[PDB]
Amino acid sequence: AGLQCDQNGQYRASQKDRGSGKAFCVDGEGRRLPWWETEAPLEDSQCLMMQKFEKVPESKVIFDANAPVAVRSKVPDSEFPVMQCLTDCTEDEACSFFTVSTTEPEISCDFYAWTSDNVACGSLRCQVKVRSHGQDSPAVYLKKGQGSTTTLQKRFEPTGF
Repeated sequence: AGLQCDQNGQYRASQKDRGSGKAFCVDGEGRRLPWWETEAPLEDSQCLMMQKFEKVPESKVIFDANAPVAVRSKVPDSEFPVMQCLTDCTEDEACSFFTVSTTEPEISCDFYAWTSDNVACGSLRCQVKVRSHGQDSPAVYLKKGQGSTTTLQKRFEPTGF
């Protein structure tokens, strides 16, 4: 079905989707990314950062208008409210809760570094409870972590081993 297969037997992490002009950018498997970007330069580097996210959390209960915006809130002063704020937290650590405030007069990118907890837990009977940061038009995104994290005056490095 196309899917723009590069060299080296390797799958490209960006596809100019010719079905309607979209830009879908999955990695080398078949696990979809539920969003849209049509008529925009979404190459590999603009999605290799976008691959480094958990997309939509559990949208069950949003509640607790407390524990405020931890560091900053930059407005999107360009023609892309997501791709401008894409680098703006990933060229930093601790940008865990992240959303574009899509209210009507102005727009701004939200930044929660970290909170106290996001869970109240073979201990399999256990799942995450992240969304407790407001009820409005913005929809939160998650950094997905996995490299060079920091939280509550305690740095962390991927030492491996």
